[PDB]
Amino acid sequence: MKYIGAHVSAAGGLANAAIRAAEIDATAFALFTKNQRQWRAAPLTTQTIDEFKAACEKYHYTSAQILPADSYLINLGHPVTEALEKSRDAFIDEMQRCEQLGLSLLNFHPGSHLMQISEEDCLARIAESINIALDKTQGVTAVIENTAGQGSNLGFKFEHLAAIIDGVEDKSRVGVCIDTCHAFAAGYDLRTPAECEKTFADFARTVGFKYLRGMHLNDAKSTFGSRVDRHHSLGEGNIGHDAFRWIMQDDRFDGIPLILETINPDIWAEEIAWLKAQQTEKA
DNA sequence: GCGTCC
DNA sequence: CGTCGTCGTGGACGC
DNA sequence: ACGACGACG
Ligand SMILES: [Zn+2]
Ligand SMILES: [Zn+2]
Ligand SMILES: [Zn+2]
Repeated sequence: MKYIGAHVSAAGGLANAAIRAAEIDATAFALFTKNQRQWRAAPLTTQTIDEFKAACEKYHYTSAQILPADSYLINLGHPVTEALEKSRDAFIDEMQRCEQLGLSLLNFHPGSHLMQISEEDCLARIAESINIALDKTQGVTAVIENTAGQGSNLGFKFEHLAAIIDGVEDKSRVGVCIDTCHAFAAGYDLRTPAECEKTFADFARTVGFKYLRGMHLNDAKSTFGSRVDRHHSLGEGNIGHDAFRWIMQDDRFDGIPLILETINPDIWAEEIAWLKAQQTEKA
């Protein structure tokens, strides 16, 4: 089985994310549990928690089908002591909110060295940031997303993801999410079935499918190897529809949230219907 | 400085 | 009753 | 982008 959805808006309350996901016939969803551009939010209450849990129950969304994401502000490998501590406190709060909402996964980007520290030192800071959050919370897996590798951002090579995992004590609560736009912008080709196969064969050797906890299904406005993070609607960008058909027909992507972060929410329901249809169409 | 990032 | 214009919030990054 | 708020007339 495959679970397919989009990163829906949580405007007006978290329960609305489950309602919006049901409106596009999604079998999975992603959301921010608090505002993506702010350091802190009001603590979750019994009401908000119950309303969210009741809507997920009503629309058949178990924790295995939901992939929350953290804010844009957090930098888990920050080279500055004070900014690293602030990012770690916010990340702990993000994980605690997940635990309270009955969620079991949390998607986040590794972090950036800001040209101040080496890539090894940055990756080690990231692994320790994960260790601190896993030591403070329970039942939530830290899902590291790969990146396009803009600026000083890390996570653009599968080796970066494997190096962070190696530094994580509790391997049962660390995982990865592969974003197709990010992989393509980073130089992992997906334009042909042969390319997709090669990209995922390298992923299996370097990281391993035992850690894959989710996917982000995005076409790319940016070009191959551009190191530019610019998504596009499926079939409208530089990757094309073929890679998405290929993913849908490959059983290694079963049982995990497959999330659209495409730029045109007006067509999310068509993207979901097309993705579902690929499981019973020709290769 | 604005838009994207998700 | 709504919905425009605008601001606060505040982080890196492409362009 | 989300929530908030003044001003509509
Ligand atoms: Zn993504
Ligand atoms: Zn992206
Ligand atoms: Zn299958």
